[PDB]
Amino acid sequence: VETISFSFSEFEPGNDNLTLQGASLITQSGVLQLTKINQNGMPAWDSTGRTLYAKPVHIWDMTTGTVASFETRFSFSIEQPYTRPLPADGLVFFMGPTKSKPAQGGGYLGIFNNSKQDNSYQTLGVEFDTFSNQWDPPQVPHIGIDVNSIRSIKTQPFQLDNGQVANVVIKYDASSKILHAVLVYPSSGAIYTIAEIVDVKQVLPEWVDVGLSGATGAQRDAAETHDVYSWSFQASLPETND
Ligand SMILES: CC(=O)N[C@@H]1[C@@H](O)[C@@H](O)[C@@H](CO)O[C@@H]1O
Ligand SMILES: [Ca+2]
Ligand SMILES: [Mn+2]
Repeated sequence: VETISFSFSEFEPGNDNLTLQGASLITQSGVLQLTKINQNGMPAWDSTGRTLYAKPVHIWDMTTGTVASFETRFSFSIEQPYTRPLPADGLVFFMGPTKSKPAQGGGYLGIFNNSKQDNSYQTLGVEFDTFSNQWDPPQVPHIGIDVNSIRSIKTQPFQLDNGQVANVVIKYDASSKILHAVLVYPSSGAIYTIAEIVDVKQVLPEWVDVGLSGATGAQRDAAETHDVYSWSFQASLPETND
């Protein structure tokens, strides 16, 4: 079994295991700020930032035909300091081609370029969407499972506990092809669950980059924070299949 795992209970500036792109920054207090916060202490609009694990992950093998099972857990907080103008845009856990650079920001969350369904994206994502775009359901925020498109194959509305820490668990079972995700707000005790069938061998390339991406809106003050406090990941790929 080919395995890879990492766990950050806190983030350290200078850690070479993480690749920061765009506006993402690790504070001295150990917090990963995906999108920029201005010197005045308020979130900046038109900001896009991503953080990738510095090593690619072997998710499936064409020779043996095996597929990896994986699990990721992370804690984040989104604080929307204003109710108007409408806050945007959200954050997303994603897996895609290696050596990837930020895509379009705003409603595309830094991982897509348009709202089309396109096999070539070869991207899988679990989002936490705060702004309702034309391709979105009316309810926000919502959790969504994105397969080669910003238009989710399935969504689950959730209530934001403003500025509070949320715990997320995303697990993929290769045998059943079920991607199941859970979001919990310890502060209120709220629990949300969502699941869908995803055949990763049909969606992702054999080796992928794993990361987190966040973005604020394209209109002035259409923003919020996208802070991550901890992140762990583990993938197990059976080397053979007899
Ligand atoms: C397509 C696109 O990125 N749209 C963005 C949307 O996501 C949101 O950020 C909004 C802020 O009011 O600005 C634009 O409409
Ligand atoms: Ca959206
Ligand atoms: Mn959405």
